[PDB]
Amino acid sequence: NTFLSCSQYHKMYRTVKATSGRQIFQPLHTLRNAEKELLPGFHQFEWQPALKNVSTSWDVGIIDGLSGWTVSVDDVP
Amino acid sequence: IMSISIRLEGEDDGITIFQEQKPNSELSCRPLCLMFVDESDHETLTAILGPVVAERKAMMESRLIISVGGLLRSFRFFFRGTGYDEKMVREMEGLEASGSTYICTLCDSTRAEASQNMVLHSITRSHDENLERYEIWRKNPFSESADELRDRVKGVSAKPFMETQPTLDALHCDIGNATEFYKIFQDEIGEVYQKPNPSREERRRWRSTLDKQLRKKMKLKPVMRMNGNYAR
Amino acid sequence: MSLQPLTAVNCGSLVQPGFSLLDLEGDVYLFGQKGWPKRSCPTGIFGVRIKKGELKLRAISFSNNSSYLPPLRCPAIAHFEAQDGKPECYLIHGGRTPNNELSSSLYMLSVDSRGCNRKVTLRCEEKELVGDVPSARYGHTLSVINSRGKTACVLFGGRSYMPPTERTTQNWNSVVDCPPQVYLIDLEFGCCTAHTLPELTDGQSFHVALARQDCVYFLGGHILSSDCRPSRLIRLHVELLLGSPVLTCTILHEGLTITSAIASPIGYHEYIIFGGYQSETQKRMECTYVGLDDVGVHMESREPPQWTSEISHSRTWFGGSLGKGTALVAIPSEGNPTPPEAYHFYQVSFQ
Ligand SMILES: [Zn+2]
Repeated sequence: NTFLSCSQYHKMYRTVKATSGRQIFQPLHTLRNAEKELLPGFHQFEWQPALKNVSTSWDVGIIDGLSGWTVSVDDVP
Repeated sequence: IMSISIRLEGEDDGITIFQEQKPNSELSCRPLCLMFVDESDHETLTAILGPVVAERKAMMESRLIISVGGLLRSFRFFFRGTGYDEKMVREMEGLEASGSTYICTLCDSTRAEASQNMVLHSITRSHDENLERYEIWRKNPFSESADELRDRVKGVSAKPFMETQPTLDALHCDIGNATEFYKIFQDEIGEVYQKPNPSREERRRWRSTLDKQLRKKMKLKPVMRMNGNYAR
Repeated sequence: MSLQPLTAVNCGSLVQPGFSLLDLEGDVYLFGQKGWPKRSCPTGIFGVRIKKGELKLRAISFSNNSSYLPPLRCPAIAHFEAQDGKPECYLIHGGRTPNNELSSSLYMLSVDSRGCNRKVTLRCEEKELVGDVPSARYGHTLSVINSRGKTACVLFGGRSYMPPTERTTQNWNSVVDCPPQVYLIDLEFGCCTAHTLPELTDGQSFHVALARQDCVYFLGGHILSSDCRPSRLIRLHVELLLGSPVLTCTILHEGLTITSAIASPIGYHEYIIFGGYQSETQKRMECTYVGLDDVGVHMESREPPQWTSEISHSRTWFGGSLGKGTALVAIPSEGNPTPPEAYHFYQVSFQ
């Protein structure tokens, strides 16, 4: 919510944990997989009928949009 | 996401479950795709949007099943393509972008005719019927000339591919009315009904005295182009 | 065999890397344009002129009884010779739509009249395809042949998007080589026929073909499935018997590793293959000359007109046959900021 960096967050966390810690914020690594609930590709589901023309794997997250464009420079780049 | 209701068990309409309380604020604007490309080059934009359009189309058909409340529950959907500025709407619905003899995305009256009558009109433009008119443009089943065919399809040249809801935008209608009143204020500061054809120098001068007036009173310096706040 | 840098006086953003050049009855007509037909010219086809290095692009128009065509991207072209009943024809099918998509439709083009001020009127006609029609594809090759003694059309090559059952969102933009079964077409009626070849076990694209005395020769032959550019030329020969159009094929030992070539007919059969790409990044610098007889292909080289370090170092390029020893090529230009006239033009000449 406030645009902090990784190193930013680690410095802040390490600091506030040093003094009066009693660790409060959470370390970086734990968030690095704690977020996986809020990203796409986590929750089970399906469709009846099944969708047309869509690979029905429900766990893929971020995908490059090119959709496997054959890199052949012969064709359109 | 805008709204969600329930149709079960039937015998009624959809009982409104939850309607969003402030969808305008970007705090609810979920991104789905980004392309380091320009708006206008149809080729690239289409060749990347393709799968998105395809699966949104296939989406109206099937119904969804999710684990929710600990239970397997079903879903149906209704999609609305509304939040597109004019240029894109007309570009993707196969219009002549943009200020050509056909203006309204809904009523197919000409430009000059839109000055004779202003209020009495029907909304007709629809996706599938635009596909029909484009098929007519292609096949040319009546062997008419350029302008006669232009009229018979009421100006549909390009094949649309992304279906869009028959509506206008809120924001940039606001900005258009704002800049229209801006121009007419620059005009009436001077004389227009008294001056048949003014010159550029007098136009910029009436602008300058309008800006000085907006600065002395209302505390408004001009900007390059009037955004939503300056419009309000 | 010398080049000349041109400059498009204006209108330098309506050309796209893939496009077609058709010289018919004098002037040259460019087909295919970036974006749908602008209202400047709802035709979608431009007349071209080359005056003192200046590149000038005029607007054209069709008849009233003519069809209006989408600006296909990289279709197949056939210059159907001037004869009865309608001389002369240009057969196009079917390219890729600027709204990214394919059209298995087939268009026939001719000229109508002039001027009245040297302006040129054109005519387009679709043809229903009674088939056995080849599904929509691109990069294929259409050619005309004249066998005992009637005129027919040979269609072969090209790839296409995924089979419709395998149309997958994340494999959507991918494209596989269309299966290698040639197609014979009568211009009238539009009865299309499929034919198999037990020697052509694989599809291919961008392979410039040539036709002469109802015999066809395929040079080039880049393929996706094997990442190969088999130089081996492919000859085939057809005899148009009613109603069994008998067909035969044969391998040639040697052709050339050319990909998406530019073919200039200079004589009746003195052809020069100009350029393309010899390898996956190595573009083809040299020129090549082919004499075309009933003896067959006869191969030689010429001098490659010295490419200015701009083009000789440019990653990619392309062009078209202005015809008669003259051709045009384009270069993707850089800039900071972009001009955005990002295409330079070299007019190249033979002799
Ligand atoms: Zn209207």
